[PDB]
Amino acid sequence: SGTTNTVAAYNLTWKSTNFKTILEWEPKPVNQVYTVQISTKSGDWKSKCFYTTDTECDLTDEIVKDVKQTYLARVFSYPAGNVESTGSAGEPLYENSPEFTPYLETNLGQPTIQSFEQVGTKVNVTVEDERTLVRRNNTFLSLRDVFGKDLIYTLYYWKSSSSGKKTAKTNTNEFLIDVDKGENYCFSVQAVIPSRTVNRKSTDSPVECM
Amino acid sequence: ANAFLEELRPGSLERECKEEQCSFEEAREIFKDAERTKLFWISYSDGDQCASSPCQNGGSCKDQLQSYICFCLPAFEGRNCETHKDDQLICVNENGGCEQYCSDHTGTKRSCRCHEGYSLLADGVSCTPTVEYPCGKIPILEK
Amino acid sequence: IVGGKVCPKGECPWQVLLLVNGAQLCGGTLINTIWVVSAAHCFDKIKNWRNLIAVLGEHDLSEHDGDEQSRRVAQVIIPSTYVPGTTNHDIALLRLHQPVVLTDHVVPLCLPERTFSERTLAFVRFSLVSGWGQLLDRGATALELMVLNVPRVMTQDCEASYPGKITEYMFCAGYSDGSKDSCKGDSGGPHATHYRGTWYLTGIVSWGQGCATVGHFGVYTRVSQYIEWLQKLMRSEPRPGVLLRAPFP
Ligand SMILES: *C[C@@](*)(O)[C@H](CCCNC(N)=[NH2+])NC(=O)[C@H](Cc1ccccc1)NC(=O)[C@@H](Cc1ccccc1)NC(C)=O
Ligand SMILES: *[C@@H]1O[C@H](CO)[C@@H](O)[C@H](O[C@H]2OC[C@@H](O)[C@H](O[C@H]3OC[C@@H](O)[C@H](O)[C@H]3O)[C@H]2O)[C@H]1O
Ligand SMILES: *[C@@H]1O[C@@H](C)[C@@H](O)[C@@H](O)[C@@H]1O
Ligand SMILES: C[N+](C)(C)C
Ligand SMILES: C[N+](C)(C)C
Ligand SMILES: C[N+](C)(C)C
Ligand SMILES: C[N+](C)(C)C
Ligand SMILES: C[N+](C)(C)C
Ligand SMILES: C[N+](C)(C)C
Ligand SMILES: C[N+](C)(C)C
Ligand SMILES: C[N+](C)(C)C
Ligand SMILES: C[N+](C)(C)C
Ligand SMILES: C[N+](C)(C)C
Ligand SMILES: [Ca+2]
Ligand SMILES: [Ca+2]
Ligand SMILES: [Ca+2]
Ligand SMILES: [Ca+2]
Ligand SMILES: [Ca+2]
Ligand SMILES: [Ca+2]
Ligand SMILES: [Ca+2]
Ligand SMILES: [Ca+2]
Ligand SMILES: [Ca+2]
Repeated sequence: SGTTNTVAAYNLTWKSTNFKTILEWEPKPVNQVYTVQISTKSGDWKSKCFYTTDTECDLTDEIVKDVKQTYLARVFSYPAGNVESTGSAGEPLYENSPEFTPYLETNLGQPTIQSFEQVGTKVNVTVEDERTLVRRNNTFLSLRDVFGKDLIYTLYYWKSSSSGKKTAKTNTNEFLIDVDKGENYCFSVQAVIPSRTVNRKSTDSPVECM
Repeated sequence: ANAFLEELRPGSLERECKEEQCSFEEAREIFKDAERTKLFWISYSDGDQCASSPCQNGGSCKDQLQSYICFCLPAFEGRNCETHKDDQLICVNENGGCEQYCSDHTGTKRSCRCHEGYSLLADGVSCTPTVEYPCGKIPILEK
Repeated sequence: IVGGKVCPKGECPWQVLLLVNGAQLCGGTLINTIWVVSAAHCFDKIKNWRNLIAVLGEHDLSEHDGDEQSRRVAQVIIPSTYVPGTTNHDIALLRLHQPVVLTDHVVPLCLPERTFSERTLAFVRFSLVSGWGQLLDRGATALELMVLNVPRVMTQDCEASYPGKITEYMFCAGYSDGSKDSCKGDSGGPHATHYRGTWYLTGIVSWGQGCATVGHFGVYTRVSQYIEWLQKLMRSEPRPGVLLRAPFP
């Protein structure tokens, strides 16, 4: 393609965790640079990542304006060092991304067990309610703030002295479980949005033990 | 970690993996079960990808599995908070902030301009009519 | 217009109605007191040039309410590259015989700078299209001016609707899901785009396969390609003749 002045991007991919949302694509800049646009399905197109050699574009600040909207992005190619040479109609070559709905598709980050507290045969296990990239006024909202009742946590726990695994689930960030006295237990959790069809679960948290 | 004679002692997660760095084998001696050990190890051995301080411009780094996330201050964006929101004041970026027309210039800030029948305000970006019926306004609604 | 609503009187104040021998022909767009932009194809079959009239301030074709201003069209200027019966270069610049009076009901639409149009107006998703043309493909024309908001697509995304048929002098807008479109008799009317409080001319109703057909879009003359051509003509010393071909570019 030594007679073409640009080639269209491809393999456009949404990388999104806790609403930090970056579009990635191919190819590495080869005699060309890129600009991205993003819109909601019925909204205006906004340009981002102007005339960049990057093969990524952070779109977090746009998608957190309404995490329940469905966003479309596209990546334009421009001849390097000659970025206004976009053909007779003013339309550079581009490719379209998949649609992306942040609320339904952003990955849940790996959780952290904040604490556990035992009194006799009962233990509280508390999960950290960590921050997302969604802003409200001047503040970052937590996972619970964003998802409300749609978010649950699951606990995987075991006694070191036994081969079985036990599970529990909570609608909050806290579990109250029964344990045998004199046994050391270990714990891991996962964040889950049961109503999702894809990316329903986070990875397991680090393991914490009595 | 292993020092002479320590391994005569029962394993201890606190002593060996929290107060010290433990190898896979040392963790294995604590948890016994292969799958339990792996579940511990995938996080314990991952490393802190924030250790390289990847978040710029006063951002805050949150470690993940084999990755991190940067929380940026309000004027910044980017994977690493490397982008300042008003660092490409060019006509293709939201019209340069101009209400009507925009021109990029070599070696000067962009300028905003207005259509015939309008004049540019002191703010350097906004336009106001200089005639009774300027183009592109709907007088029956703006009365 | 298919699937639109009545444009309340005065809310589309740059709309022009063209009549030949008192009969409805096409729309147009007022861009100042003497000049109207329309579609070249509106003139392909005219023989009675002296009876070509432009009406400003029109709304309801069944009654004269007094806000209408009627003008003989003194000259129709088309691109030298336009060929009757073919889609490309579907634009005309009309000189009225006497200026209209700007009023609450008669206002010009802004002719944007080309750069602004390509860089900014082209990325406003929706724009208004208006006219007295057919309410359904092959159906009846409208007695009250109709208006519809249509979303724009870039030509790469329209290519499959009209393979090899969308030139750089055209663009697509409308709904591939069907049911809303401009239609026959709306030609020459404005595709008008709002930006930060002001309306600009971005397209001219031109052609389509049927109207409001699934899988297709309306096709509009891409006005950004003609800004300089129109501006030069409006400054030019008038030449004789009712129909004038002027070099393009
Ligand atoms: C003249 C205008 O009033 C009118 C506008 C139609 C807008 N349609 C839409 N779906 N938004 N334009 C025409 O009728 C146009 C005239 C024409 C232009 C170029 C060459 C020949 C004729 N004709 C059509 O739109 C017409 C014919 C057509 C079909 C395919 C491709 C080009 C032209 N369409 C018909 C019949 O469906
Ligand atoms: C240490 O700092 C340097 C910059 O000086 C970063 O490049 C390092 O981060 C890089 O290497 C480790 C990867 O984990 C990381 O990429 C992951 O995390 C960030 C996500 O945006 C990305 O999708 C994911 O692959 C990479 O950026 C940093 O550790
Ligand atoms: C982490 O978060 C960012 C946004 C800044 O507020 C930092 O000061 C903080 O440590
Ligand atoms: C960790 N917590 C006990 C404060 C809830
Ligand atoms: C969407 N939410 C209200 C459940 C948080
Ligand atoms: C506090 N709770 C764990 C009982 C919900
Ligand atoms: C902090 N952590 C997500 C790595 C557990
Ligand atoms: C021409 N008109 C009398 C019908 C209004
Ligand atoms: C014919 N008239 C509408 C100009 C009065
Ligand atoms: C329409 N007009 C000829 C009366 C001006
Ligand atoms: C981003 N774009 C205006 C160059 C298309
Ligand atoms: C008019 N609109 C609802 C299509 C935006
Ligand atoms: C889905 N459809 C556009 C083919 C109707
Ligand atoms: Ca040790
Ligand atoms: Ca040891
Ligand atoms: Ca040991
Ligand atoms: Ca020690
Ligand atoms: Ca200790
Ligand atoms: Ca050992
Ligand atoms: Ca051993
Ligand atoms: Ca890590
Ligand atoms: Ca009337």
